[PDB]
Amino acid sequence: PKHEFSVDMTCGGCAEAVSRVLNKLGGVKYDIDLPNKKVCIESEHSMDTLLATLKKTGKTVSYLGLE
Amino acid sequence: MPKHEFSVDMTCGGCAEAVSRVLNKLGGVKYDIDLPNKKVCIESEHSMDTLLATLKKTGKTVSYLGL
Ligand SMILES: OC[C@H]1O[C@@](CO)(O[C@H]2O[C@H](CO)[C@@H](O)[C@H](O)[C@H]2O)[C@@H](O)[C@@H]1O
Ligand SMILES: [Cu+]
Repeated sequence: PKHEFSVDMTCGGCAEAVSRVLNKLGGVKYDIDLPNKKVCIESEHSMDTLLATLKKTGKTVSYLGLE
Repeated sequence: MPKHEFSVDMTCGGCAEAVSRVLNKLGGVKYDIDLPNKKVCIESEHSMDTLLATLKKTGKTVSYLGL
C-alpha cells in the first residue's frame, strides 16, 4: 500500500528534513509535494512506524489514507 | 544550568516551530531560537549528547557551537 500523509512543510528545508528522517528509517519509497504539503510512502513498515517517524520531526502530521 | 549553543539549519518559521516542538517534548530546557542566524541556545542539565540527539530528530543539519 501507498500511505499518504499531510505534513506541514513550508520551505525546501522542511521537505529536506522529512526526506532525511525517512531515509534514516530506511526501506522506503516516497515522494514529497511541498506546495500541497503531502508525503506519500510505500514500505514494509507499519502505518504507526511511519507516523511516529514523521511526528518525531516536530512538524504537524496527519494520516490521509492509502492508494 | 549549563548553557549550550547549537547550529541548526532552519530556513523558515515552520523550521523554527518544529525545533520548538521537539524541545518542548524533551522538557527540562530553557531555549532561545535565532532563525536568521540558524542558532539555538539551550540552558539545561540534560547532557550535550541528549540535546544533540533531540535536535537531530527534526531531520535538520545540527552542529555544536559550544558552551
Ligand atoms: O544527510 C543525508 C540525508 O540528506 C538528505 C535529506 O534530504 O538528502 C540531501 O543530502 C544528500 C547528500 O547525501 C543529497 O544528495 C540530496 O540531494 C539532499 O537532498 C537525505 O536524502 C539523505 O539521506
Ligand atoms: Cu522550513
